[PDB]
Amino acid sequence: GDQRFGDLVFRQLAPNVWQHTSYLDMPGFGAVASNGLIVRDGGRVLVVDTAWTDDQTAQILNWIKQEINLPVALAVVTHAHQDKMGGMDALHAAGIATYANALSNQLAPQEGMVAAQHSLTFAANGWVEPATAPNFGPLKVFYPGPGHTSDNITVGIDGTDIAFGGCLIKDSKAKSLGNLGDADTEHYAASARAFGAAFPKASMIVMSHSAPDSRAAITHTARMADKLR
Ligand SMILES: O=c1cc(CP(=O)(O)O)c2cc3c(cc2o1)OCO3
Ligand SMILES: [Zn+2]
Ligand SMILES: [Zn+2]
Repeated sequence: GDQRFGDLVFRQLAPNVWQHTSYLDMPGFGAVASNGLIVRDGGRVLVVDTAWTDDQTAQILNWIKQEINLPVALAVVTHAHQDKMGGMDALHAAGIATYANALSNQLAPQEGMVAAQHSLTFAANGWVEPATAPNFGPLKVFYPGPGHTSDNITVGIDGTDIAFGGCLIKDSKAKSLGNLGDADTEHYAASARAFGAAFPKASMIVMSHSAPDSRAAITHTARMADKLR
């Protein structure tokens, strides 16, 4: 059940979880879809990733207003590329508290991104330091190691079977690992496996550029990344 809302697509994944999808014409690659998440936690809404642009991200907020009609308490963005952070200004214009890996905020200006307002830091084992992610409700934030980028982070949704790999994970039939321009090729495979081990009960793996898949997306992405070293 895809719902077309202007130029964006929304798909319900669970009673309190929806996937948002936006598109950007990349010259040389066609119109590239990017996915994020919208989660209702009681009387508030939590967002994972912006759309590619401010205008598209404002449209996500419009869809939330019409379809959920609860305040958006926070957004967390999963690395400093345009598909995930390109709409930061729209979140700030709306008064929404924003969070990203400290490293994503450090990298944002040179990537042409606007930094989030708050920085997440991570324990040695990858789990977010909880003091830096206050009021995250069911969102469980995990840094799996460098992969698609050095700053990529991932998010599980407690109380569901869903985990979000962002651009780290590709679907079980993907031919390649996509844009490796900022990737850590040596560590990618281990980081993909660490994501899987952090969320062992997640049977629905959501990712940036493909429809949700089974855990075969993780095993396949890791096996593909094995070839990178
Ligand atoms: O420089 C880039 C950056 C991105 C965004 P990201 O996905 O790496 O976060 C990008 C995305 C694409 C692509 C090429 C790309 O080139 O082709 C299919 O999707
Ligand atoms: Zn990226
Ligand atoms: Zn991507």
